[PDB]
Amino acid sequence: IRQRQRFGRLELKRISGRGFKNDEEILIGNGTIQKIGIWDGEEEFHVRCGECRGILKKSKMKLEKLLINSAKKEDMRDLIILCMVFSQDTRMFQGVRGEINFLNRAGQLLSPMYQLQRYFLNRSSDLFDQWGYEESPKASELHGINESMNASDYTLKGVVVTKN
Ligand SMILES: Nc1nc2c(ncn2[C@@H]2O[C@H](COP(=O)(O)OP(=O)(O)O)[C@@H](O)[C@H]2O)c(=O)[nH]1
Repeated sequence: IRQRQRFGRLELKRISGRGFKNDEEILIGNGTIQKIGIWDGEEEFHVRCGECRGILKKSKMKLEKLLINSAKKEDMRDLIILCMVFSQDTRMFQGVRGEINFLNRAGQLLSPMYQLQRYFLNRSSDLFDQWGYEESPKASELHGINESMNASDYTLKGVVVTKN
């Protein structure tokens, strides 16, 4: 619950909940099936990438909500991609269109989750293209954001941003 931890470029600190991890055979969007440890349970985290911070709520293979501050657009984009991956959202696994390696050249074992993080920080349009949008909030303290990190009347599903 109280410790700052890292998932690569993502920093997290648990707020609530508990996940339990089980290996599952996951179909990724390029057709491969890869065994991945999948977390089950409601969890909520403070999160950070750079100057952008947020609160992430996830359930099994689902980003439920991500509420972030306004920041440098590169950090907003990276926090959102990292939370989409850390969430293990079904849509994120479906977004792998291209080649992805789970062994290195010397045959050593690589972590699927970390390889997915590397994949999407390099290719985020694969994740955004099919993520989905929903109407932004109206008349509130929050606004919606599109995949270009601009305020918009429709927002990436589950994501909202605190008005300055
Ligand atoms: N949802 C959730 N993810 C976690 C937790 N602890 C570690 N992780 C993530 O779980 C994944 C673990 O991947 P990996 O290190 O490859 O370990 P493996 O599943 O044992 O092969 C990483 O994406 C970690 O950030 C947790 O308590 N909850």
